[PDB]
Amino acid sequence: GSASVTLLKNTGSLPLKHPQRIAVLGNDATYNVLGPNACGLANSACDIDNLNGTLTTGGGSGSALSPYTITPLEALQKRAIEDNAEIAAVVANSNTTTGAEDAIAALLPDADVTFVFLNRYSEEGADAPDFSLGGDGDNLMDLAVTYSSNVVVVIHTTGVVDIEKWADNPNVTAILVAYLPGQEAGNSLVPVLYGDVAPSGK
Amino acid sequence: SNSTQWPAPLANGGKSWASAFKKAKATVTEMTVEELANITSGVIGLCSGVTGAVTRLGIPEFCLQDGPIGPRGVHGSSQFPAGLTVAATWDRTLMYARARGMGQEFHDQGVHLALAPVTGGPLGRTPLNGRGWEGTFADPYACGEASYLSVKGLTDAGVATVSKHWIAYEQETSRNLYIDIDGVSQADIQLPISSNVDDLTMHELYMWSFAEAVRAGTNHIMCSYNRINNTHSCSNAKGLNQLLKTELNFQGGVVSDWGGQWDSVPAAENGLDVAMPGKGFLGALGDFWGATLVELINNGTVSEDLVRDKAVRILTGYYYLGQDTNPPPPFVYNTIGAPTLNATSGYRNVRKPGTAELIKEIGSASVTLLKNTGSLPLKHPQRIAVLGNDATYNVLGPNACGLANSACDIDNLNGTLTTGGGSGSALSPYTITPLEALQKRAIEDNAEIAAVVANSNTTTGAEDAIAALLPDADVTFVFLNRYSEEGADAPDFSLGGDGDNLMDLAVTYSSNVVVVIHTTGVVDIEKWADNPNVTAILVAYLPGQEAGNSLVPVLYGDVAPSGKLPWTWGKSIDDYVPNGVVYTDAYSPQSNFTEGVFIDYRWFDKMGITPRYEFGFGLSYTTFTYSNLIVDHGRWAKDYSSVMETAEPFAEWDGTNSLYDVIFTVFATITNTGNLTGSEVAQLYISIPGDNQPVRQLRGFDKIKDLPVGDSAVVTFPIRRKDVSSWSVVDQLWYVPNGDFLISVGGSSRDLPLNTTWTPH
Ligand SMILES: *[C@@H]1O[C@H](CO)[C@@H](O[C@@H]2O[C@H](CO)[C@@H](O[C@@H]3O[C@H](CO[C@H]4O[C@H](CO)[C@@H](O)[C@H](O[C@H]5O[C@H](CO)[C@@H](O)[C@H](O)[C@@H]5O)[C@@H]4O)[C@@H](O)[C@H](O[C@H]4O[C@H](CO)[C@@H](O)[C@H](O)[C@@H]4O[C@H]4O[C@H](CO)[C@@H](O)[C@H](O)[C@@H]4O)[C@@H]3O)[C@H](O)[C@H]2NC(C)=O)[C@H](O)[C@H]1NC(C)=O
Ligand SMILES: *[C@@H]1O[C@H](CO)[C@@H](O[C@@H]2O[C@H](CO)[C@@H](O[C@H]3O[C@H](CO)[C@@H](O)[C@H](O[C@H]4O[C@H](CO)[C@@H](O)[C@H](O)[C@@H]4O[C@H]4O[C@H](CO)[C@@H](O)[C@H](O)[C@@H]4O[C@H]4O[C@H](CO)[C@@H](O)[C@H](O)[C@@H]4O)[C@@H]3O)[C@H](O)[C@H]2NC(C)=O)[C@H](O)[C@H]1NC(C)=O
Ligand SMILES: *[C@@H]1O[C@H](CO)[C@@H](O[C@@H]2O[C@H](CO)[C@@H](O[C@H]3O[C@H](CO)[C@@H](O)[C@H](O)[C@@H]3O)[C@H](O)[C@H]2NC(C)=O)[C@H](O)[C@H]1NC(C)=O
Ligand SMILES: *[C@@H]1O[C@H](CO)[C@@H](O[C@@H]2O[C@H](CO)[C@@H](O)[C@H](O)[C@H]2NC(C)=O)[C@H](O)[C@H]1NC(C)=O
Ligand SMILES: *[C@@H]1O[C@H](CO)[C@@H](O)[C@H](O)[C@H]1NC(C)=O
Ligand SMILES: *[C@@H]1O[C@H](CO)[C@@H](O)[C@H](O)[C@H]1NC(C)=O
Ligand SMILES: *[C@@H]1O[C@H](CO)[C@@H](O)[C@H](O)[C@H]1NC(C)=O
Ligand SMILES: *[C@@H]1O[C@H](CO)[C@@H](O)[C@H](O)[C@H]1NC(C)=O
Repeated sequence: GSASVTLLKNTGSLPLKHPQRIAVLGNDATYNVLGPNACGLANSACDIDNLNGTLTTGGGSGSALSPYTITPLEALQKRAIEDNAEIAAVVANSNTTTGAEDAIAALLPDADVTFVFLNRYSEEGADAPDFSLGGDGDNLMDLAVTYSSNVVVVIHTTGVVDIEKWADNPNVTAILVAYLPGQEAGNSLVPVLYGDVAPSGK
Repeated sequence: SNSTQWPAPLANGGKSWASAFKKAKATVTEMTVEELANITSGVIGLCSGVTGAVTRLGIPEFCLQDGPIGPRGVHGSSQFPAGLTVAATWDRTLMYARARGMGQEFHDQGVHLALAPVTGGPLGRTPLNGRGWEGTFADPYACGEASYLSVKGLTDAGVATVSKHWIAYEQETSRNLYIDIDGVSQADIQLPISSNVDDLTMHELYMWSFAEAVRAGTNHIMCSYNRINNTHSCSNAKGLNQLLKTELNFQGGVVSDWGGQWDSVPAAENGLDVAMPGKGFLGALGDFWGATLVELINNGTVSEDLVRDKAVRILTGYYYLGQDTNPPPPFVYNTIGAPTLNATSGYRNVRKPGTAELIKEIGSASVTLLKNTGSLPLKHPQRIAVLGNDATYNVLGPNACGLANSACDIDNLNGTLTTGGGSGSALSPYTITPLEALQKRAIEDNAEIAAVVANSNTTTGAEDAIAALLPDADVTFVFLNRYSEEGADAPDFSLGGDGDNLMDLAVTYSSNVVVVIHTTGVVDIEKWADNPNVTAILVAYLPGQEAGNSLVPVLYGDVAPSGKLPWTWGKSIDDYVPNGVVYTDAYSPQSNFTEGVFIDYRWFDKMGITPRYEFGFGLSYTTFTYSNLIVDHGRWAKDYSSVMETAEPFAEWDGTNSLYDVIFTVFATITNTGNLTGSEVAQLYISIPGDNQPVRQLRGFDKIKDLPVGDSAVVTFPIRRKDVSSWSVVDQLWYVPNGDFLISVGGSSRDLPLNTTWTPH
């Protein structure tokens, strides 16, 4: 994970120093709400709108079960606590959950950094129709750039996605792609974000 | 109502605030009328309330800030466990340290007056009370002890306390704070519930805790929203002028609850000293003093001296705590909220090293084991299932529900209930979720762990995920909660969100279900409490920010559970004091406290009703055997320790003595007779003789720490003169009655292996 996470954009926001107020966005930052193995033997049987959490692997016969997932939020919070900082995550569906937009609007302005975790599930037996982000990713980004000027994007994905609407936004200070990191998702990522190891994936 | 019958005595400064009073006189003596009205009424500011400055005389604005778990609406602080949770520790060291820590965060955030603690209002009379959780024990003695130490902690940090809510504030329904915006006035719709309380009940039940608060040196007291005998508490002359200011000899200021003042002139005469919020909250909650009191004084209705005594009471605390020569810093957060106040916020980090660890410790000292068939402590389980949104975060963030933890949608998944709703809440820098802490330990054991943390009823596939996960799990944890808030009482004991459904599913698919309850009060677990698939039940109350990491070490047996219930857990709401909350549309709603002193376990004991889990009940991973009860009448001692003195009359007074002298001490021995190290909260109950008297009253507790297997420890209970007395209605004084006092000692209110009789004069 640490050797592969790929830094695509950085205007000087990374590595992080010791930020004191940290905002997180996206269900990808936390657990599948039905459990890491809820989608079944092929990681492909959860409902179309289910919040699957961190995309640690793809769908179909080349997936596998997981004894746990070390979520980005957990790993970010651990480091926040070491710096005596505050951290808060909006991890619901930003379109369909009552109060989610307002919660994001109220959270992001005072944060020193805001992390948006995006994903794009794909699977055996079908091709992706386009490069569009999975779930509410488009809307998370739209909201993130509206309410914050230090947005750091992390993408867990099976392939290339469409970030054309935001990659040249002056409020997106950094972008990374972490691909499909397996069970150690958060703890492989956070040391790169905080500069313990320089990213080296390409 | 009658302030000729019940006149207002003048502040003199009492025992510890003599130099402070002297300074207060001097400064007040130089003030104009303009200036008396400025400090005696609230003004617009960033704090919950702000007094007007006396800026000619160098006297700044006092920040009055919520609440009883620490400064509310503030970033850069810690979320402490609620009062209910420290109560469950039965640990005086933790009660003090908790408040001392809140205290430093209050002072360092720039707060002069903390709107805290809750010191016996509500106490309380109903287990449905929305904000009962803000208090501590449902018992006058134990509430009294924790009240003393809470005020002491806050004052020792340099923050003045406003102990609340005086008095008989025992329901949120129809509390009816005064509002008067455009047309709609609360005066036109419904008066506040009237608590109608006899003289004995008021003395032996509700005043007890406030008497301890006064003795610890509360600088101020908040008068409550309810009426008493159909007169508002904030303008009750019997209440404020006589009972508090004469009999309790209270030398500090009475601060109105926000909308607790309804009159101008009765309030001024009958004991109120500060009008809040004043110009705050758009003047909407009444603005009955300010320029109106300026007019009332120099047209002859309200005495000038009377209003000078009010400002003296306010300023005493200022000088006593050294706020003149060691001022607190600027308060930098907008805690009111737009659109009511449009103002920006700065930032200040106030979290000290040690605070996080203390909060953790309070959680581990309070979590209360109610059922154990032998599944706990855990060994090294390899497949772990977790049920409940309470096991993880609020899906919108820890603070999503706003400045009072109460603005989230009715169906929002709020995560771990680490605190309650309302002005007693506080923001959180993070939450250490139960799931996070359980997973950390599972990973140490090379185990696997999966949580279903969605709403189990409304989320597609949630029920099927649960059914597929549970059968193969070695242990299944179910996390449940029940949010309640200020401004409404719970309708019943039912669990919040999907709690009932989670339990039905859990017992269907697993025969090793461990239940953990985060709650503001008693909940209904009757469907599942006797199901043998439920191998253990624990109540964790409201643990604050360190929820998960306080809990898991108990579950895994690094520390034995040690907390005990601070109220009674009855099988049904119908088993409690009747008319616990009165719902009516009648203009003048009435609550008659016809039960008298018999609330919580006193009611249960008198009516012969067995609770599921009694007052003072909690299991350990070991057992304690009691022996060798000793009453040492030679072990007496004069009351020197208190910060302030009351003037409570009593029969045995001779010039020398006090109602709070310790007149004997009782001792007992506990031996750890199980197979693991454990702490034990020993308890002492006394049956005071008399007519219509409680079967048992708590008069002592002592927590022995980490007693090894086979070892013994001596447990110690000082008994004050007041602890053995009754209030005489005829003679209007306390007295030690004649007859037989049974002194009972053991591990709970219904497990008392040791007893002896004491017969006085
Ligand atoms: C809300 O409402 C309630 C109900 O109205 C108020 O409760 C009342 O409170 C007052 C105190 O302000 C009590 O007054 C005292 O009453 C004494 C006599 O009591 C008997 O009176 C009637 C008989 O019809 C009954 O109400 C009482 O019955 C109740 O109590 C008994 C005993 O426990 C129970 O068994 C019953 O079931 C009832 O619950 C009594 O039978 C009276 O002696 C006393 O007078 C002394 O004190 C006053 C004030 O200091 C002096 O002015 C006066 O001169 C007397 O003092 C002299 O004598 C003594 C020695 O005897 C000396 O020590 C003194 O130096 C002095 O020389 C007083 O009038 C009233 O009884 C009580 N009622 C109830 C039902 O509780 C609440 O206060 C009120 N609360 C608020 C906040 O407003
Ligand atoms: C959490 O995780 C969940 C899983 O655990 C995620 O849910 C899954 O999400 C995926 C997409 O993200 C979803 O995919 C399928 O949805 C339906 C299901 O029935 C299908 O229609 C889709 O397949 C079609 O579309 C693809 C792109 O357009 C295409 O590559 C694919 O081959 C297929 O198209 C054929 O079918 C159409 C006929 O209706 C034709 O119009 C089309 O041209 C293609 O025709 C070919 O095949 C036909 C046979 O049917 C044949 O008639 C024709 O001749 C020709 O050969 C799509 O794969 C999963 O269903 C969904 N799983 C569940 C259980 O709902 C979830 O999204 C994730 N959450 C988040 C937030 O990301
Ligand atoms: C009656 O109460 C009023 C509100 O408390 C008070 O007005 C306030 O006076 C204080 C001075 O104590 C001012 O505070 C600040 O003033 C400047 C602002 O740049 C600072 O340099 C100072 O350090 C100080 O912090 C408030 O600005 C002022 N508030 C308002 C709304 O005017 C009255 O003066 C009081 N009146 C009397 C007669 O005592
Ligand atoms: C999560 O918290 C919210 C408040 O932040 C709860 O919503 C309130 O619930 C009470 C009943 O206890 C209602 O009378 C209020 O009107 C609700 N408030 C709002 C603004 O809707 C909510 O019930 C909690 N969620 C769960 C699952 O218990
Ligand atoms: C960048 O963020 C600020 C608020 O931080 C917002 O006002 C501005 O419109 C944003 N700009 C873009 C291009 O998203
Ligand atoms: C005194 O001033 C008050 C407040 O303005 C006013 O209501 C009252 O009528 C005045 N005169 C009296 C009571 O004689
Ligand atoms: C207890 O759990 C088992 C499955 O492990 C189930 O068959 C049984 O019906 C349950 N019993 C009760 C009384 O809930
Ligand atoms: C409350 O008190 C009096 C008895 O003194 C009684 O007349 C009144 O009706 C009572 N109210 C209710 C609702 O029972």
